[PDB]
Amino acid sequence: MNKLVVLGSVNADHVLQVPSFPRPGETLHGRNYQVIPGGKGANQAVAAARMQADVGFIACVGDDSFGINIRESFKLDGINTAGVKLQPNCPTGIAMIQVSDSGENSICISAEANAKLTAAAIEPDLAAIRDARYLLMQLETPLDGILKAAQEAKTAKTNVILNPAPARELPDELLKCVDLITPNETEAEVLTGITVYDDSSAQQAADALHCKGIEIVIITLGSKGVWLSQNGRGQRIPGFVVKATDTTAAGDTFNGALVTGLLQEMPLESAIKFAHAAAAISVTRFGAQTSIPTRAEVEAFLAEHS
Amino acid sequence: MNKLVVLGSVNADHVLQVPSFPRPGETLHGRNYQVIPGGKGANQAVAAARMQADVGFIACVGDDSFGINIRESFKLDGINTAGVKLQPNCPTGIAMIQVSDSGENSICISAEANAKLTAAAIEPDLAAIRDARYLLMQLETPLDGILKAAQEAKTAKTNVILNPAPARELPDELLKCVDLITPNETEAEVLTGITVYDDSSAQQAADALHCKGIEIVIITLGSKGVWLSQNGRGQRIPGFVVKATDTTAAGDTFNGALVTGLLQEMPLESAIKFAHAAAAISVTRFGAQTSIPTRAEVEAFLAEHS
Ligand SMILES: Nc1ncnc2c1ncn2[C@@H]1O[C@H](COP(=O)(O)OP(=O)(O)O)[C@@H](O)[C@H]1O
Ligand SMILES: Nc1ncnc2c1ncn2[C@@H]1O[C@H](COP(=O)(O)OP(=O)(O)O)[C@@H](O)[C@H]1O
Ligand SMILES: Nc1ncnc2c1ncn2[C@@H]1O[C@H](COP(=O)(O)OP(=O)(O)O)[C@@H](O)[C@H]1O
Ligand SMILES: OC[C@H]1O[C@H](O)[C@H](O)[C@@H]1O
Ligand SMILES: [Cs+]
Ligand SMILES: [Cs+]
Repeated sequence: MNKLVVLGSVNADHVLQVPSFPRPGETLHGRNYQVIPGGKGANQAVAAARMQADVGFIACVGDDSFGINIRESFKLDGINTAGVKLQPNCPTGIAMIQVSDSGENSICISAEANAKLTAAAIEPDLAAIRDARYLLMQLETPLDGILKAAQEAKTAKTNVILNPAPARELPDELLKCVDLITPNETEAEVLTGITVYDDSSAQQAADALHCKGIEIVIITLGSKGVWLSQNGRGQRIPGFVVKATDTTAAGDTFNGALVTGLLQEMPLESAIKFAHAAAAISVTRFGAQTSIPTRAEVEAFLAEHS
Repeated sequence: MNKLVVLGSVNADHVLQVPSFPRPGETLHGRNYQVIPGGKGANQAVAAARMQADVGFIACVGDDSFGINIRESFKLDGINTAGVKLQPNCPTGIAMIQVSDSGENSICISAEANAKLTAAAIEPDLAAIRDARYLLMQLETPLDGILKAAQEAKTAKTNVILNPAPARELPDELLKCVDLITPNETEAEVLTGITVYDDSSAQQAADALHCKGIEIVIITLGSKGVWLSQNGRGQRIPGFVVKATDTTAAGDTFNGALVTGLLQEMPLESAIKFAHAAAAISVTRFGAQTSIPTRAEVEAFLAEHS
């Protein structure tokens, strides 16, 4: 029984660099086309697995070549893929990601196989959720699946970490089941209404989540580190200073590394700093999973930062 | 030896249906992810083939499963794929395509294997070009290769029809060997500077190209049909009005049909009218080659319309 169970999405990132932002009409010449394994659930389970967590993964992929292959690849990564279903006659979820040389990114996502991860779909996964010490989830799969998983986890005294990404609002009923939540600045706002300008707001944002029943709130702040509140007692834990070139799986990495630290009986504060280190590395590399570091790369990183 | 030689591109079309077109800093949600036989070169060769032209295709495909597979498919449409090269360790040209409800599309292409259709690369194809009476090309393959073809055509009584798509500027050495050019409105603008907004501007653009050596100009105007000019004598030839499902390959289908009609001794005006019918049927259907009509379909449509 995996001590960590990650539930979440799988995309194929079709990345293309384009000179201008895409507009309808004339065929625009792109370049450096790649298909990168992505998806917030996949990226986080890959994060944890690469941080050597005892991790199983609940997800829905397609029966295209990509879905068939990425499942095998997860195995190679050390992820228990028992909970990874292949959806008949569905492509795998895809992100059509056009990186514009003029900075501004064009993103077109289609759920595809991901829309299939329903509360009923995860039924055989429930037991793995009960036996886990931690359940990690995001929001790139249907809500009923996410909610069903958290509920199962509360009664089993499994700890529930929710990375509320991508940004979307959530019912009290799910928040109440979440032991630890890790929104970024955008997502805390969406979830609370409270926009996070500084410590005061971050703490109000946090307290709003504490009142939704979430003991621990971690608001990731981009380069500003993290705002950690545990039972009202808040504090900013800063991250590392790196030349950021792509932050695509940054948040995915942080959550994977964070939960792996806690499973190693790290104090929360230390687990967090550890996760900072992993995510920092990732923000320095291109693409989703292509940027997610190993435990070795992290220890190496931490050593080099003294 | 084929009477018509089409030289141009092959792409896998990665196609998403979108509610609308994406705003710069925002995540579009798409659907019906599909990978579709495409590329202007293939589209027009497929179009001429289906119009029962005697057509050989000069193109480059990759050695991925897609390129191997599509080249075979070309045979099934009666295309002589002798000149269709398989390029090792290169994926096939791709297009990332979003099609909205309106039938509008944004297309981003990645050349990939198409970048291998060089002048040197088409050396074995020069005989087919000389022995043809018609050479039809577009612009998704290297310019040096397009140029070379146009030149070998003129030495051996071979009419050149250039379809200057996607929009880019062309050297005069190319244009003066073009017997008949078929820009859309964006391309006409890019080629002459003269935006085409009406009858007069349509003629300004056209005579610009006549002073580039091109005897016959055809400016396509979407649903407004085309503008036809034979040495300073322009006129608008209306297309047929259809509801647009997807307009990906309307112009490709038009070019394919047009050249075939001409080839089969339809007077210039009849060939255009013929081509209009093919293209109008095509904009009613989804995806690139998936939408290209049969000859019987076009006759039927022509018998209906009339
Ligand atoms: N706007 C987006 N840009 C890039 N990837 C996205 C986006 N939205 C969802 N994804 C999916 O989730 C993963 C990236 O995480 P994300 O949180 O979007 O990064 P960011 O820090 O830019 O918000 C990718 O693998 C991709 O498949
Ligand atoms: N520019 C950066 N420099 C260093 N670390 C970063 C940077 N951006 C993100 N991080 C790290 O990535 C983690 C993810 O947080 P955040 O960037 O808010 O998520 P997301 O990028 O998904 O919005 C942060 O807690 C931090 O550890
Ligand atoms: N909405 C439409 N209805 C009918 N025919 C069309 C339509 N759009 C394009 N065509 C046909 O395709 C040819 C060129 O169209 P094009 O300029 O490429 O339009 P678009 O770029 O919007 O597809 C014309 O011959 C015309 O017959
Ligand atoms: O003309 C439409 C075609 O142009 C682009 O090259 C795409 O592949 C698409 O299929
Ligand atoms: Cs990254
Ligand atoms: Cs079409």
